[PDB]
Amino acid sequence: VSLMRVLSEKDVDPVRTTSNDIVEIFTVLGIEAVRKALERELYHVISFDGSYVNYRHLALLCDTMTCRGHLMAITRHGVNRQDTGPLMKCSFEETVDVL
Amino acid sequence: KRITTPYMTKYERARVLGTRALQIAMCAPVMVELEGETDPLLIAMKELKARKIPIIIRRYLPDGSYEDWGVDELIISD
Amino acid sequence: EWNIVESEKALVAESHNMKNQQMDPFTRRQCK
Amino acid sequence: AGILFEDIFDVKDIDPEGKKFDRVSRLHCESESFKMDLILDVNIQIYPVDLGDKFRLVIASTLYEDGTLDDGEYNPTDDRPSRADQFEYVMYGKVYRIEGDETSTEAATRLSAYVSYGGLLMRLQGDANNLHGFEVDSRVYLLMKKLAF
Amino acid sequence: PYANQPTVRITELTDENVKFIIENTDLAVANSIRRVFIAEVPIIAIDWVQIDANSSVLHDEFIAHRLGLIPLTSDDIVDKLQYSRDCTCEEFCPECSVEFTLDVRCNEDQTRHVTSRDLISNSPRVIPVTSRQDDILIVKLRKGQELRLRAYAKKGFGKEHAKWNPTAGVAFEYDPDNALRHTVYPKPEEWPKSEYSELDEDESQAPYDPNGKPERFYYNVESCGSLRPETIVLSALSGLKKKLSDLQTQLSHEIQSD
Amino acid sequence: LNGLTDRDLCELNECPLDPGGYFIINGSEKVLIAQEKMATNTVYVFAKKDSKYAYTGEC
Amino acid sequence: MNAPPAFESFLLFEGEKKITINKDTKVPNACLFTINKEDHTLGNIIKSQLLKDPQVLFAGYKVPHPLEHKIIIRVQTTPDYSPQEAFTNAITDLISELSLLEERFRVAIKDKQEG
Amino acid sequence: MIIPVRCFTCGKIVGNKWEAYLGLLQAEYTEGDALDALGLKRYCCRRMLLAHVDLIEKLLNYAPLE
Amino acid sequence: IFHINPRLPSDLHPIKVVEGVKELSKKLVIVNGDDPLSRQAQENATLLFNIHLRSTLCSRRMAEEFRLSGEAFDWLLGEIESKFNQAIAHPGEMVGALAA
Amino acid sequence: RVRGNLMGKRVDFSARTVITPDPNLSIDQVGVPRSIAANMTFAEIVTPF
Amino acid sequence: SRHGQKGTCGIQYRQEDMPFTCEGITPDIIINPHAIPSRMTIGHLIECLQGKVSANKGEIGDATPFNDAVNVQKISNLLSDYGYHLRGNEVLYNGFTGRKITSQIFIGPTYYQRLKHMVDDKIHSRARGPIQILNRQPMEGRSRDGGLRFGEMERDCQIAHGAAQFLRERLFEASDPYQ
Amino acid sequence: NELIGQTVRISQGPYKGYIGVVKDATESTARVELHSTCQTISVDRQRLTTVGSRRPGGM
Amino acid sequence: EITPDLWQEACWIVISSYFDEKGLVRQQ
Amino acid sequence: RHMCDGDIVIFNRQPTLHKMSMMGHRVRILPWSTFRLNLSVTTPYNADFDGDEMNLHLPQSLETRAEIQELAMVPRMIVTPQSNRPVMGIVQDTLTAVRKFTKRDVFLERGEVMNLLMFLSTWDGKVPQPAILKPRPLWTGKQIFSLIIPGHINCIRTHSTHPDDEDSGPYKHISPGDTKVVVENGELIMGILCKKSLGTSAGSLVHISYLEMGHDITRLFYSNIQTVINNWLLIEGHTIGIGDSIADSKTYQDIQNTIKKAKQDVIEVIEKAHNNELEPTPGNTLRQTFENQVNRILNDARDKTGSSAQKSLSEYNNFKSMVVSGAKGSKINISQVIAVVGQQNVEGKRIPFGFKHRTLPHFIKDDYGPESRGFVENSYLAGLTPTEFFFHAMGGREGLIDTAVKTAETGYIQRRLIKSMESVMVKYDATVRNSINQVVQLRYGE
Amino acid sequence: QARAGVSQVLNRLTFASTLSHLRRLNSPIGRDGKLAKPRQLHNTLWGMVCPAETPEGHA
Amino acid sequence: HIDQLKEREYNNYSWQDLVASGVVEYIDTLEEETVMLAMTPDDLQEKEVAYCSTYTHCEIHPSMILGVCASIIPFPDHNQSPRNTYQSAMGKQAMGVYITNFHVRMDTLAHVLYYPQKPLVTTRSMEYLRFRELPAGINSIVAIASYTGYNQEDSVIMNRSAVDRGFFRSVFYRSYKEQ
RNA sequence: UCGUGCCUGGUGUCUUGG
Ligand SMILES: [Mg+2]
Ligand SMILES: [Zn+2]
Ligand SMILES: [Zn+2]
Repeated sequence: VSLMRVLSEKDVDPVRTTSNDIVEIFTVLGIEAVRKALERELYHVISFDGSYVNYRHLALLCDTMTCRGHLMAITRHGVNRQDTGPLMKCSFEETVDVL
Repeated sequence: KRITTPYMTKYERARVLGTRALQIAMCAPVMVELEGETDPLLIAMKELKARKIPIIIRRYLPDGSYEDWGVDELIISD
Repeated sequence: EWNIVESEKALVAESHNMKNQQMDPFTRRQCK
Repeated sequence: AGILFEDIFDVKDIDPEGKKFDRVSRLHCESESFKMDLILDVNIQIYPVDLGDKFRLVIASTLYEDGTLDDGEYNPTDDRPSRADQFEYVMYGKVYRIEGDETSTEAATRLSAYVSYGGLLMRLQGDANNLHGFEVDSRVYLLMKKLAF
Repeated sequence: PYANQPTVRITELTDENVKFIIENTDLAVANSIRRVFIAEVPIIAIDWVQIDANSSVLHDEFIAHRLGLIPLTSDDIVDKLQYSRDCTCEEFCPECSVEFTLDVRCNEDQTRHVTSRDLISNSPRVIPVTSRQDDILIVKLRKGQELRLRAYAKKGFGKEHAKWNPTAGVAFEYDPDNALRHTVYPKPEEWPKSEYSELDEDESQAPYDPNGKPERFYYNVESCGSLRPETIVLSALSGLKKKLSDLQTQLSHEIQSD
Repeated sequence: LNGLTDRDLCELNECPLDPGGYFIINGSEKVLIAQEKMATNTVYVFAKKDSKYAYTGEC
Repeated sequence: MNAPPAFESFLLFEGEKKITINKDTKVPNACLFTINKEDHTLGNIIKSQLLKDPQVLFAGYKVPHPLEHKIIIRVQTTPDYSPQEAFTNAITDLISELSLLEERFRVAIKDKQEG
Repeated sequence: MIIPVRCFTCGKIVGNKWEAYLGLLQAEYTEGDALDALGLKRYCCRRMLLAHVDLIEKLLNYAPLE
Repeated sequence: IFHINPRLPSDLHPIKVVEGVKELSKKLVIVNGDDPLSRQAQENATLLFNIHLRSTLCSRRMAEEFRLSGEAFDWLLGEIESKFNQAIAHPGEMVGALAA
Repeated sequence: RVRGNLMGKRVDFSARTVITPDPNLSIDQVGVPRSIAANMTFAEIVTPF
Repeated sequence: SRHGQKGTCGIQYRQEDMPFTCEGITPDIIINPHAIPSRMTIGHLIECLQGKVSANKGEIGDATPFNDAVNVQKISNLLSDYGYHLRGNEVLYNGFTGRKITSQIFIGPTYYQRLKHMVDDKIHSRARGPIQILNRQPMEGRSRDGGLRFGEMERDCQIAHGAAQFLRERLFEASDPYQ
Repeated sequence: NELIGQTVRISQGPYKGYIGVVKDATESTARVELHSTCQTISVDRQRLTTVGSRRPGGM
Repeated sequence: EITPDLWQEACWIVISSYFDEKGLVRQQ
Repeated sequence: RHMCDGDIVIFNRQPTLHKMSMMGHRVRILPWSTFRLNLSVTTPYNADFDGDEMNLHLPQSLETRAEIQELAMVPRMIVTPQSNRPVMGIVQDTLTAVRKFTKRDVFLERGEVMNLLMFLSTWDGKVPQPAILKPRPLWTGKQIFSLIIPGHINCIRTHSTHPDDEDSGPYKHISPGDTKVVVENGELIMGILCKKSLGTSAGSLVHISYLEMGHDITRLFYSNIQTVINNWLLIEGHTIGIGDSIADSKTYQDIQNTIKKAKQDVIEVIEKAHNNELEPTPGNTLRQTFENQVNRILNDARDKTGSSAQKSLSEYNNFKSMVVSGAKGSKINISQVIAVVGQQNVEGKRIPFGFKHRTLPHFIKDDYGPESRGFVENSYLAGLTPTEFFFHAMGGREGLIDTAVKTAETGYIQRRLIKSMESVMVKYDATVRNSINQVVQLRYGE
Repeated sequence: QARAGVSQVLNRLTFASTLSHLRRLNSPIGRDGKLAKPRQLHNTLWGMVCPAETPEGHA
Repeated sequence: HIDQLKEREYNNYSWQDLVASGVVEYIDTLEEETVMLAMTPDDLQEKEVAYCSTYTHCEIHPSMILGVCASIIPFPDHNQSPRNTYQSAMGKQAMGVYITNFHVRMDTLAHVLYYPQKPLVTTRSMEYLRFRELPAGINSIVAIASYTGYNQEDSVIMNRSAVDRGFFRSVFYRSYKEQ
């Protein structure tokens, strides 16, 4: 992945040129593109096996992950750095530390 | 100027039925004719269809406001 | 003792039944 | 009355697609007088037919000659004289599709009436006028009988 | 609107099994009689075991369980006894039970075959099957081991415990040739012929018979020795007839009381 | 219980079929499970590419 | 531990009725017979005998649960015929059959035996 | 442990047939004729004698006394 | 339900469809309000179902394909709305728990 | 505490056993063994009813 | 089974209620056919087939893995000498009605195992049993008269339900109530 | 009540002849552990008869 | 003699003797 | 009081994976130590009865019972919000039996219909007019199955055997094969039922039934299906034997011929690469193009032999009947039983050179042939060669391995998801917020 | 700091479990291992190690 | 060698004489790397188009690859390999007579099956596991049928009349200690 | 002629269950 040196090339579609690495998408195309691309990635890993998940849930996770502007990770380095409040945080991971 | 849904949510329905059934079990005055049953949930359900549950639902809005809805006011779903 | 007698007088049948090797339901490898 | 259709037919094939079920076979037929095409499943087990057999097929709305339009439930215990007493093969079903050569402007000349005798399908097909008796979701009876000629 | 009129034909009669043919009856009647032979004919069997001394290599209930399964000669006596649950006695009565007794001590050097010989009855008729061929092995005892128990036999039927089932195996059959097509063969020639098949060796199954009922039910009732194989039958007919009579009584009460 | 006949094993109230190979420790039968390990004294070569090393030989 | 005692398949409790007639409401001239402490032995012969009755529109039997010892017999007749009397007849004549079968078996025995 | 009293499947008494069966194997018989000579027609009852492992013979070696 | 018989000519004015769909579109409310910011969002939120609604309830399909009577069409409209309103996301629902 | 005794607890009025299929129940029924039923209780308010 | 075919006893019928062959050979165990096709335990069928041969020939059969003098045609031809269907199928009468089953049932002797997992060592139930000394919740275990855990995964499933009174009951009132 | 812990025989009803021990008793009923089955049953106290288990001659 | 086609008999005799000499737990 | 017949309980199989893993049930008391379930409730619980255990919780209040009754009760749970499809379907011998029950040639007499109607809950008590009256009153599969179908449903589905080229040709509305399921006015008109119509698929007949009718009437529909059909299955029966595993001695010849051709094909690929004529199929090394060709050949071989296995099976076959009902198994399961097992892979490749340049000691150094790298050429009926027994084990070990690791990793991902989105809910504003009142979505799902 | 579970209680449930517990091998590789290459059935277990007898758990 | 070894016990000959005569050889896994190994004496050492024609060793019986619990499976080669694994595991849970002197044992848990049977279809290698002396299971007349639903999903329907006759009856011994 | 009642174990590890 590099994306920006790629997009810039002549005879290369700067419209339809996707990147798979959601972090490159955050740095190059910005948060609202991450949201779209993250859903596309997450929909690919779901529907690959032929199964179907309703759009609500995919929209919703990608919404929560992209709600504070920065890409918000589903781990302690993300969800506990969010200003949620201590009794929420301590249930998840880091229990003593956040209290 | 009530802005909320005019329909009784499944969650409202659950706790209103549950709540009213509790009151019933505690020797509350019934607001409906008993055709000869004894279950407080059965009673509560009957009352619900009659729109006779003496309960208003205080729905909290995210800003901090609220709207009160009588049971007879909103549209029962099931 | 009779199982020794039985098993030797039986397994010689795989040498005696020489005329009809035809039936399908069994296979074996033949490499290179 | 209530005679929605009648003609003699002959068995042109017993199951030309190849026998798909053991007790049931796809009769293909043409009619003698109205020159209707027919496809008809029959219980080939309880009522066998060969190629070149002729049968009088009377598609009826009711069973009773006076046309008193019975209800649609089974009652074996019944004195009233029926149409079934002069037939060999009698079935009950719904016309579930009617289809035709309609254009955008003008009417149809040919209809296919499709009926299901509880699963045993039939397509009777030809002149729209000879098929004017049929209407979709109406109930119907088969009333066929082999001609020994 | 009424009953059909069945005919019977005994084909084979031994002191071990009966082969009979029932004609002109319903499939339901012909099978319900089969159910009754298995589960609803009464016999006498050990059902109460009081173990005084047990030093064998087996458990306590193992002995008692094996005693339960020993068949007892029932024919003359079983239609006289009360069911235990129906006798007025505070414990057991000769009108509601037969008392048994086992007292065995291995004193000798050789092993002791505790057989049904050792079960001593108080009634001369309700014995284990020894009359007229070895005996049911209960245990094997070593030098110094013993077994003292007393046991009682009561009336019961196979619906409770298999111990009261009078039959070895009931061989029910109808329509030997596939005339009804009640069964549908994928390859009808891969199938061996029935015992009863009125068919040549050319054709595989009988031609399809559209309008036709089962009749001619073929039975082979095999006794466990607890009754004669022909008494199992008279008893089952009487048992089923008695359930229906009882049913009718209860019915008549229900009718008049509504 | 070694080189000992079926008669003797029965007289000791012990099984002739019992394989052996276990310890009695406070009246508990204990087995030592055969723990596997890399063979001693034998050189091996691997690629721990996740390091300063392209290859590591081991002994 | 939880097992029903085995006598529970045929023995009537205290208060339990053998047989129980219920007028069905969904069609005219229909009843539901509820037999207690019975199974497929008694329920099948009655059903099959009822099917012989020309005046009987419907007859059937069910076992609501094989762990619970009870059968249901639903009978529907013609308006000139109660299912009460249908049910009565199908026991009466079925007893007449089994009695005639018992008699005929007996003679067949005594003929087999030296004959 | 010890030969069942009845064929579990059908219910025929096989309890009396084990000594006899071993006796017919003191004679030079195939098990197939031993089972037949005892009269076991069904393939249920025939399994009881084929498949019975006689462990009471081994339990008898553990004398209590003498 | 109404026994249509799609082989007779129908009595359903091609304009009752055009105007009944317009009046139906009104009753399918997600974003309540008369504000332009609220009307816009109401319009947006129900855009795809409205397209669909307007694409199956034509004047031509209603007359060349479905053959709906007038009574059947009034039934239909009531049905559509009655169903849509039941499909509304219930307040109180823990959607993130479902999403997870 | 938080995972072992708060966000998840042990609870009264609960049972467990082997499951077996039973086609004669409705989809909304669970058949329960007599001693589970005779063990667990439901507090039921007394009423003239 | 000897093939990987585990299962619980789902009901017990008496010999009057079991299906039966042209003689009164009821099954001892009936297993649902749906166990075979996905699992591809063909060895079970073969065993059930050879066991049938073994019982009738009256000599114990040989199931060595890689034998090749054994196959299914050979067993089948043996089976057919005893008056059975060559494929091991039989014609069962239904035990309730007595009517022949329209399908020919595959039936024969197979070796079955009782596993140690009896239900009466797994059945458990609680209401106001003993309490842990440290945190006043139910004990763990069947023997300690413990309570079931309403874990996190269960907790998520009630949030998703919106059953918040039940959530607080399982998590407060039916667990460790205090003031 | 006096007979709690005593050996009784069920003398009437479906369980005729079953021995057990009284685990609990009331003014009208008792709980009896049956000697045979793995089960304790509740029964009308009049259905029971005391058997006892004693030895004489104590010398 | 170097050519027995009696082998599914001969084979299990060497098996039996292996197992007569060395038990199953010989390795312990 | 004790728990009693008609009580509410909420009932669970761990691991709880989705909302449908805990559901409210009505209690019924029964005389033996197991819990009992209706089997359509297996599918949501992912249960087995293979020694599975389930937890029961009894609510303890009027306020909590009512809550479960109104939010969690099994029939309320039919359609999951996950995929907008039923979670519960007809999934075992009822499904197998229903295919067989709805066939065209299924005829019932008065004695069997009236016996079958006893097992309806929703019956109006009237016997439908039999599809054949003369020469003898005979009902149909569809006609009795028409009483089970509640209300006035309308739907269309395709049965699993449906030929693609049917909808084009004639006989479209009159299928020769009795494929094309049609329900009108809540009556089965055409078609055999299977997983495609009675399963857990969007717009399956159990889905339409739930969208159309209540949740309550849908509850009676599953229960009727099982009760009627299981009862019919006492007549029809179902089984699977040896006989259902034999081909027809012509198929054996076709398979052997195919196999030999395959073995032959691979030898020329080996010759070409051994004499340097196998040119690297663009986007590949030499050693990759080879492996591709081989696997193609072999996969082709398996597919071809699988096809002649299917084509050989009689309509009376019992594997087929469980595959075309969708009850249990797949067409590859028949292939593996009758014709060929196939290629045994570990890590997506063929069997590796575990020994020095060979797979086993029996083989020879540098042996890429089909037998030498895991290609099982026998069937489960014929048995496996010793070598290919081993290879089969090697492959089947992969599944066991992946199982044990998949359970540990996924369970942590599910936890993290729930914790990062536990407080997300639909406020009365009809907006999607979190614990902070921060707006997530303006409308749920846009 | 030690190795653990090396000694184990002999499994007296059935003869086949006795016999099989005595011939058991164990791997030193820790749990909490995401690696498969030690859990895989190696070509070279042929005739040495049963290719069938393994625990279905995490082991 | 077969003649001397068939007449063992009646003369002193044994497995060690095959070793000492240079007939059979213990080969290590690390030396098995270098063997050119046949799988049957005859079938691999005949004359065709050549595979190797340089065989160094032969297998004794290919069924010796199996272990203790796996060697009791009849026809393991007709099974899906995970199935054999499952059986391998469940075979260690099978009730039987667990050891011959069990009535002297005070083991904390034990199960003795009442009427254990020898398999009707055995492997040749289950002789040496002494399985026919100490068996864990019963030959049951299995049917494979969808009888009345109660077996439907890994379940089985058992005969009550067979269970009454002691089919799969067992003793569970529990043992207690105190000092 | 009599009137007293909830005691009550913690810690680790291997085996095995879905
Ligand atoms: Mg499971
Ligand atoms: Zn008495
Ligand atoms: Zn038998």
